[PDB]
Amino acid sequence: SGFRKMAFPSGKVEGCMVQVTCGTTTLNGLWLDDVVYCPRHVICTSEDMLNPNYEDLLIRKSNHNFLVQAGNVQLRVIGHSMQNCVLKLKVDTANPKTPKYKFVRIQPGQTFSVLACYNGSPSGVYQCAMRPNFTIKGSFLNGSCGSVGFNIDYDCVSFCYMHHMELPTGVHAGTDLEGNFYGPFVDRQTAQAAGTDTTITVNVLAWLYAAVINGDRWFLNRFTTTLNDFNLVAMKYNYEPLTQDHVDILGPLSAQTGIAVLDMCASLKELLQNGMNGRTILGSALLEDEFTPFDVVRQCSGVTFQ
Amino acid sequence: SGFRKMAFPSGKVEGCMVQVTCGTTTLNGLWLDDVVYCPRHVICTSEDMLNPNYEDLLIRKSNHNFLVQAGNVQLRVIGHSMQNCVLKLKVDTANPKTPKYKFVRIQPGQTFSVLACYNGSPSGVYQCAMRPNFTIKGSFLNGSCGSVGFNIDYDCVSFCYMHHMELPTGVHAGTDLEGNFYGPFVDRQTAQAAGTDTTITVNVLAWLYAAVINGDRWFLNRFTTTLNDFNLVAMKYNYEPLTQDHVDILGPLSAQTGIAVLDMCASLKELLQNGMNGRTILGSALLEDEFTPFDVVRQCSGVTFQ
Ligand SMILES: *C(=O)NCCCCCC
Ligand SMILES: *C(=O)NCCCCCC
Repeated sequence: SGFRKMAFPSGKVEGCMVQVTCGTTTLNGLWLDDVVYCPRHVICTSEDMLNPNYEDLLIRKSNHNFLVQAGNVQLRVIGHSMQNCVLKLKVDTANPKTPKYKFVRIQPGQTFSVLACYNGSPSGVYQCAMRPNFTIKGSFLNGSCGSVGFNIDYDCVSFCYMHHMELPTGVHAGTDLEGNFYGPFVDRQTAQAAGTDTTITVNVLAWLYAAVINGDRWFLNRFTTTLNDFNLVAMKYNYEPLTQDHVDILGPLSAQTGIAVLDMCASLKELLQNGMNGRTILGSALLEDEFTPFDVVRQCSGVTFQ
Repeated sequence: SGFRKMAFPSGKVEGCMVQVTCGTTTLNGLWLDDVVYCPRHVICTSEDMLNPNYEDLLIRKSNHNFLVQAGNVQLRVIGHSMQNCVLKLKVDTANPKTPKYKFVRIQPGQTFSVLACYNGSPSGVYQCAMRPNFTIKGSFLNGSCGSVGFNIDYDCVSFCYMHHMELPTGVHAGTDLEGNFYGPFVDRQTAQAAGTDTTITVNVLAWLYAAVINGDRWFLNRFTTTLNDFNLVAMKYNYEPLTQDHVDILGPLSAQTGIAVLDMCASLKELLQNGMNGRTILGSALLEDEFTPFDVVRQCSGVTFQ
């Protein structure tokens, strides 16, 4: 029993983190086989960051301009290239700790673990779900650029996120490991800001099923609703539309609990209209939307507790 | 910026987790140097669990009754002994991945990371703070016994918790690594239940300082209060008393933010008396008490954002 915001065990990723220094800038890199991946803005001065042409900045560098430190060992840089917003530093040694891995791009509403790192040294691990507006609500301090986000699927690490910057609302923006930004953000100094966000409805429904599996049942009701009438209330409260594919995805949780998806939808409508009246669900006084149906199934493989 | 419930990177602990099987029971063990530590209830049948005499049960076992599997390698058990509620299995191989470590007992109100494991395989990592009533609100399914809780101090792992059982309210009870239970709980089947709990006041104040460091300021006020008058309101809302040592501990956060501890106390009193009026703090609609002052300082080393 119990329900926690749980991250994947981080060891496989810790064994890949290195420190990359160029000039007076230090940030983190990801060392897989004989390549080190990091944000290309490592090659920028502050004046550069104002309006950089990275192809120009990079042609003025050589391999020896990049100091890579893996723990207590300096790695010899033997090639460099740019792929979109990431720099690829070819090094003369393959990382003996490389896990099985893939570079996957995730969708808004999906979750991943973040290994926050400073100076190539891991400092903490937490779960973060990509927001509909393609930002993440992370916890990052100066120096954390290059920290990565990932899921682990069996023994395979799917990297999905590399951290690049903080937007003015305090939320975070970055790229996939192909260097393509999530969202309409750029690695240069502009007035760029997060667009409007919405709540991830399928996740909120998943979390209500988690609550039922864990014995919180006060919000259930006898009512049902139709998909269209539900989505009419969703729109009003800045919730994403629920689709038939979402309903299908919630199938297993519905079956385990014996609560139809559209019945749980009627509970959610009531919660949106009435609030909680001083009660909590799984320790929260707000409706939580950063657990996907898969996250709930993985963590709640336990008894439904009728 | 940002504030997340962050766990310590788990690799150093992942490298110590093994599977311990006795009879038809499998649970997790912790392999440090040439010893494997696990819950002694691994030696119990269900009928045994009803009312066991563990000294009797253990004298009837031999080394070959214990199968230890470290990944794909069976470890040869060459000695066994009991220390309080933990079993110590001496094995013929020292774990080459043993970190620098210590066995520390923590205090109620302190936090730690949990590496939830099944069949010797790590499945997730999350942050859990020992409650005043010596339970933890974890996320554990059958098979998770033997999973450990820990802090990491530089490269040294301080183990503080081994998981043993779930109480009827769905909260979790266990021991330090010396096998001494936290709280008035026993590793046998009884009607045992969690005693009444309270909120960890110093942690709530720490988290309010985190909120200020992160730009949530709506709950601040011009008022102050005295320590005694504050503790008079605390008692009424099931909050622990605040001590002068707690105030001293909050010193650095008070200095960074320029908000006196007793002024922040007046904000907390107002929040307790009035609620939040539909607003949130650091993404929560409840006052959070599972971050210690040290956790806030470690994660918020960042700009105060005046
Ligand atoms: C990373 O450690 N800091 C981010 C500073 C650079 C942002 C400009 C794109
Ligand atoms: C651990 O995996 N399960 C706990 C079952 C035994 C509890 C009796 C003390």
